[PDB]
Amino acid sequence: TFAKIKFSAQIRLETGLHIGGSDAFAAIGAINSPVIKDPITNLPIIPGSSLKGKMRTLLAKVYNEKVAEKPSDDSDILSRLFGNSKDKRFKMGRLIFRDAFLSNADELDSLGVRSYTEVKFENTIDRITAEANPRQIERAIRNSTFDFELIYEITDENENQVEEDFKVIRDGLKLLELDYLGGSGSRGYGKVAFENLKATTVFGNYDVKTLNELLT
Amino acid sequence: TFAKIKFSAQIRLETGLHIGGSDAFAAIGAINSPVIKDPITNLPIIPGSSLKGKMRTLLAKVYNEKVAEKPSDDSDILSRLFGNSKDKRFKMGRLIFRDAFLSNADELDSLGVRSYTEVKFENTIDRITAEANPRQIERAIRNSTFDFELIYEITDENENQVEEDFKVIRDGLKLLELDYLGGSGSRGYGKVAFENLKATTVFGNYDVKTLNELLTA
Amino acid sequence: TFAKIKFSAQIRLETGLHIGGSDAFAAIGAINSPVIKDPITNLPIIPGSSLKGKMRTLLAKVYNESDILSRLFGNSKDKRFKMGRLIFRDAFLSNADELDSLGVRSYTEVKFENTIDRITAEANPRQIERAIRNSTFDFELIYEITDENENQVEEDFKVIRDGLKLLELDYLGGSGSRGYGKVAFENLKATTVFGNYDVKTLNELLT
Amino acid sequence: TLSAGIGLFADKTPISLMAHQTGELEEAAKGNEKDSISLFSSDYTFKFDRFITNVYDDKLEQIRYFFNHQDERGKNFIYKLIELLRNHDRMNMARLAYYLTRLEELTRETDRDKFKTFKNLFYSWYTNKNDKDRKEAELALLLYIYEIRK
Amino acid sequence: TYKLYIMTFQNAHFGSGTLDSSKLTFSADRIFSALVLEALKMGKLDAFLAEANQDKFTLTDAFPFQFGPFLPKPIGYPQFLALENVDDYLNGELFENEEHAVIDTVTKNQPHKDDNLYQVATTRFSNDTSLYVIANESDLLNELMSSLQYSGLGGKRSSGFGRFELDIQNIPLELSDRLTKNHSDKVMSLTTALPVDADLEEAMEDGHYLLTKSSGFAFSHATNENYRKQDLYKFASGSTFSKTFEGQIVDVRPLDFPHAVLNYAKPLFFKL
Amino acid sequence: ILTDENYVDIAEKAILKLERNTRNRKNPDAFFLTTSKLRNLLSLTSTLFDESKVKEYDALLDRIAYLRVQFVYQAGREIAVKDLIEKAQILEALKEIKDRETLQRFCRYMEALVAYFKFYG
Amino acid sequence: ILTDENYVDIAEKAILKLERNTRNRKNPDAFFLTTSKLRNLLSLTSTLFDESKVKEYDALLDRIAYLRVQFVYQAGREIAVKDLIEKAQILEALKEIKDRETLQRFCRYMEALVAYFKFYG
Repeated sequence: TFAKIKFSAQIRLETGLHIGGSDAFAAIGAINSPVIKDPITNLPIIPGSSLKGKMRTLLAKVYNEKVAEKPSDDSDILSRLFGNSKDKRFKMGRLIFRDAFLSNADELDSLGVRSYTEVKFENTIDRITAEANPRQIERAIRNSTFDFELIYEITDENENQVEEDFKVIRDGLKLLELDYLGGSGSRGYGKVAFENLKATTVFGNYDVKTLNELLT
Repeated sequence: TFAKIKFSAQIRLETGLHIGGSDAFAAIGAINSPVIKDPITNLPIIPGSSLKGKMRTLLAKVYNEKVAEKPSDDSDILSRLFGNSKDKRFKMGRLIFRDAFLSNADELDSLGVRSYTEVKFENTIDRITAEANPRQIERAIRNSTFDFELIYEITDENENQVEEDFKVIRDGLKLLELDYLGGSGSRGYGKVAFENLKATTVFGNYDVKTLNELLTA
Repeated sequence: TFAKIKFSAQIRLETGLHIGGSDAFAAIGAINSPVIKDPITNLPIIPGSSLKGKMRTLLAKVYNESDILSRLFGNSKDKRFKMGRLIFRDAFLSNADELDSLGVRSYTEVKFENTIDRITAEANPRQIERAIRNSTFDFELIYEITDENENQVEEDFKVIRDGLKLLELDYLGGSGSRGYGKVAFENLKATTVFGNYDVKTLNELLT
Repeated sequence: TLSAGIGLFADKTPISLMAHQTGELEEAAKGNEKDSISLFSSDYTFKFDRFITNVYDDKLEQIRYFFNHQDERGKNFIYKLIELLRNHDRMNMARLAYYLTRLEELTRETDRDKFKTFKNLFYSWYTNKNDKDRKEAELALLLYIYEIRK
Repeated sequence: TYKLYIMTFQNAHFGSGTLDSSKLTFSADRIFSALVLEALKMGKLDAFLAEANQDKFTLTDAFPFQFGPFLPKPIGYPQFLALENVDDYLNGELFENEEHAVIDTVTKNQPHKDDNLYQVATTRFSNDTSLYVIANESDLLNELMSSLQYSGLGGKRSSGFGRFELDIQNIPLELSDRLTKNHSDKVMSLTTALPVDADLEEAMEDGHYLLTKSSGFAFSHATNENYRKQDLYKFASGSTFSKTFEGQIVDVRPLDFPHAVLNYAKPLFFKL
Repeated sequence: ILTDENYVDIAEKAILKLERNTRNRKNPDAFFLTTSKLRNLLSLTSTLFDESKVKEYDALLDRIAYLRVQFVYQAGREIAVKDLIEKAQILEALKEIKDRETLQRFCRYMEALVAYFKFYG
Repeated sequence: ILTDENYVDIAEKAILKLERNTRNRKNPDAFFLTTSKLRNLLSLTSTLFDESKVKEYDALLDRIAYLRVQFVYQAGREIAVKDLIEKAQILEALKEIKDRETLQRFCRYMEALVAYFKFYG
C-alpha cells in the first residue's frame, strides 16, 4: 500500500512575524533585519525550513525519551517524521513541509493596510551610560494568513504508526501556537494560529474521515 | 518533563503611555512623535520588546550583585529568565513576552472618546529669550487596557526554580508599576497598573493552585 | 508499427528548486551550495537524470513487487529491458523573459538558513541557492512504441501520468522535505513524432 | 619563476575530484602575463610579487596585529568588511566610510586610536585606485577568518 | 558522399572510454551502431545491412558545424578546420581552435546507497555548433536518423543526453568535389577506418595516423550479461595517407555470441 | 543631474563644498548643519528606498510628492538645511525622479550625503 | 482639482502669485500674509490628517463639511488670507475631496503652501 495525505491549515498570526532573510549590509537609514520575502510578489513566506526546525525542536522537548545533542540523537518517533541522516530506516522520513505564501493580500488590502510588512523601530539602552542604539526591523504584519500544508506518506507497514504519528503532528502544531516561529521571539514577534486544520488524502486510499475529526 | 504556563494580566494605563513610533511621512503641523500602533486596526500597542526591556533593567538593579554594564553580565536569575547570548545554558531563557493589544476599545466608546490616542502639546520654553518650541506627541489614552500574556517554559532544568522565578516575575511586574514603561515618563506618560494576575498551564501538567497565591497576594 | 510519442509539459515551480552542484569553493560570504546551471546559458536546469530517477523512485512505491518499472527505465541486467523505452531530457527554463517582465533581477535566489544546536543553541548559517518561484521549465519525454510494446502500450500510460501525479506531490529536487520542491506540470499533452500512433484517447486521458 | 594553484577542499572529498579542480586553478594561474599564485577559487589569482610581500606579510600581518590587540570588534566586523570588499560599487565606498567612522566613535576611547589607524588603512586600501589592494584585502581577510575559526 | 546531415545536440555525452570524460565528436561506428540499434527495432536492419554492405553506403564521423562544415586537422603536412581554411592550413599559419563545445562535468548520485557517486562529463554545444555526418542520401537512412532525433546519440541517452534535431542539407561544393574513395594521391580519411589486410600493409607505409582504440562493450538483447567487445584498434579522423585504401566492417562479436557486432570502419576520404 | 555613474561622487563633493564654523575653535571646522536635521530627511528617503523595493512606482506618487515639501520646509526653517539643498542639488534631483530606478538613485544619493556628512567631522 | 503629481507645483505657483509690500522697501518683497495666519490655516487640517490615517471617511465627512466653513470664516476676517483662498484654489479644491486619499492630498497641499511660504520670506 501507498498513500499521500495533506494537512492544510491557515497560519494566521498575531504579533507578526520577523523571520529573517539576508542580513546583508543594508542601507544607512533603512531596515536592519529584513524579513524573508518572495522574489516575484515581494510578499513574506513562512518557509518550510522554519516550520520543520521549530517543530522538531519543540517536539524534541516533548517526545524525546532522552535529551539529544543533535537531530541524529532524536527519538524514533521524531526521526521517522522528520528524517534522520544517520539511521538507515529513517532517511527520507515521511513528512514534507511546504513554504507558506500569504493567502490574503486581497483581504488585507480590503482592510486599511498599505504594506504587508511593517517596520518596527526599536532600540537598546546601555546600562552604564544609558546610550540608545536604534533598530529598524521588518515584520510581516499581524493578521496575515499563510497557506500551510504538510504531506504525509503512508508506505509499507507504516500503517500501524499512522494514527500515533498524527497525534504527534497535531501536538507539534499545538506547540507552535504556544511558541513563536522565527526571529526575536521572546520580544513578541511570534504568535501563530493554525486554523481550518483539514486532513485530505491526495494519492492512494486512506480513510481520513476517521482522522479529520482529530484535527477538529 | 515539559510544561508551559501562561501569565495573563490586564494592563491598565494611567496617564497613558507613549511607546515611540514610526512614520517619517507625518506632516508639518500634526503628530511628530507618533506612537506605535497595529498596522491593521491602527489601535495602539504595547510591544513585548519594551515590556521585556524595562523589566530586565528594573529587575537588574535588584537582582545583580555585581553591576551589569551589559546584558550577559546579569546574575543567572535574569539570564535564565531573559536569556543571555554568552551563557551556554542561558540563551533561550524561559520567558516569552507577547505584544499587548488594546482590549477595551468598545468600553472606551461608552466613555466619550473620539479617538483611541490623544495628541498632547508640549513646548520647550527657552530660559533666556523665552522663545518656545512646540511639539505634538501622541500617547494612548488614560483608561486604555491591554491583554498581557507571558509564557514560561518548565523543563527539567526548572528543577526547583519555578517558584523562585515567579517571585522575580511578580517582582518585576510590581516594579514596572513604580516606574513608567517607555516614553517621556519623567513628564507623566507612564504609569501602568497590572490587574488580574493569573497563571494557567497551557501545555503539560503543572499545578497552578499555589502559583496564584504569590500573584494575587 | 513503430512510434515515438513525446509528452510535453511546462513544469512550473511553486517553491524554489535547489538541485545539484559539484562543490567548487565556499567563498566565506558567498553561496554555500549553489544550484545546478547550464554552462552556456547560466540559467537553472532540471537535468534529465534528476527527473528520471526521481519519478522512478516515486513509481517504486506504487508499482513495486517489478516488470513495469524495469521496462520503463531499463535494467542493467534483464536482457529485454535495457534502455526501457523512456528517454528523458533536461529542462531548460522557458519563461525567462516572463521572469524579466514580472520583474526580477536574477533567476536564482539565495535562501538564508541556519541550524540551531540542541545543547549550545548556537546558530550555524547556510546560504542555499534556489531557482526562483513561478519559473517554467520545458519537460519532454519520449516513449517508444515497438511491436513488443504494442502488446502492452496503454498500461505504460497509466504509469507515466501516475508518475507525473507524484512529482506534483513529492518535491523533485534537493532539500525538499522543507519546502524547496513543489513542482507542477501545467499544459500536459502528448503527441506522436517519428512513427504513427493515435494519441486522441491518450490526450483525453491526460487530464 | 613558477605559478601555483592552491585549492581548499573539505574532509574526504575524492582526490580525482580534488586534483582536477586544482588543475583548473593552476591553468587560470597560467592565464595571465607570466605567473600567479591562484588561490582558493578561479579568481583570487594574484601575481607572486603582489602576494607574499603584499598579502601574506603586509596586509594579513596588519590585520593580525589589529584583531589581536583589541577586544570589542570581532568576526562580525570582519564579515561585513569582506562583504563590502566583495560587492564594491562607489555607494559601498560611501557605506564603508559611514560604517568605519560610525564604529570609530563606538570604541572605548583608549582603543580609538589603534582602530583609527586601522580605519585609515582599510579605507585607504579600499579606495586606492590601483584596483589590486581591494582584492588583496579581501583575500587577506579570508585568511584571517580561516585562522580564527573554532 | 552526396548529402551531409546535421545533428544539433545542446547536450551530449560521447564516451571517450569512461563516464568521467566526454568528447565533442563521435567516431563513425557510434552513429552506425546507433542506426543498427534503430533498425533492429522497427525491424529493418536486414535492409540496412544489405544497403550497408554496398560500396554505395558511405558514412562519416562527426565534425563541428559552425556556419559551415569543419574537417579535422590533417595529421602532418603543416582540433578542427573549416573547409575554407584547409588549403590555408596546408600552407599553415595559425588556426587556433575556437570553442564548439564546453565539456562540463557534473557529480551525480544514487541516494541512500553505498557506492553511489558517479560523474558524467557532457559536451555542451555553444548554441550554433552542429555535427554533420556525411553519408549517401537514401530514404532508409532518413527514416533511421529522423528517429535517432528522438532516441539520441552516444552517452546516457535516457537521462537526457545526445538528443538532437536533424537538419539534412546538400554538401557545399569544394567539399563534394573532394570525397573520392578510390584516389591515388595525398588523401585524408575523414572517418575512422580499418583497412583490409594486404591493403593495410599498403596503408601503413606513408600513412600519418593516430590509433585511438574503438572498444568496450556489446549492447544486446540476448545475453542477460554484458560481454566486452573485441577491442578494435582503428585509425583516426585525421590520418593522412597516400594511395586511398578500402576498409571493413569488423565483426567484433564477443566469441560464441548470438549475433554480430559490426563496428563500421570503412573510409570516406578527402583530397589534398 | 545625477546618473548611475558619479551620483555618489557628487554627494561627497557637495559635503566638502559646504559651509563650516570658521568660528568656534573648540573642535573647529564643523558644519553649521546639525546631523539631526539631515537624518530627518534621510528618514523619508529611507522609507521610500525600502518601499520601492516592494511596491510599484504609481503606488509611491503621493509619497514622493511629499518629499519636495519637506525639503522645502526644512530649508525654510534653517539656513544650514537651505545650503544643504542648494549645494547638493536636491530640489533639482527631486524633479528628475520618474522611474523606480531613479527614485532609488535619489534615495541612495541621500544616504551618500549622510555617509559623507558623518565621515567629515 | 489637485492631483498627486501636481499639487506641490500648484502650491509654489500660488505662493508666488500672492501680493507683496509695494511700499516699505526696507527689506522689500515681504508678503501681505504672515506666518502665524497661515499656520492658523494649517491647524484646521492637521487634526484631520491624523484621522484620515486612523478612521473612516464616513465619520470625517462632517468635519470636512465644517472645514469649508472654517476656511470661509478665516477668509472673511483678514484680507490677507482672502487673497490666498482665491489664488490657491482652496475653496475650489475643498469640494473635490469625496474620499480619504484626496483629504490627505488636500492636507499635503496645505503643508506645501506653508513650506513654500517659509521658503520665500
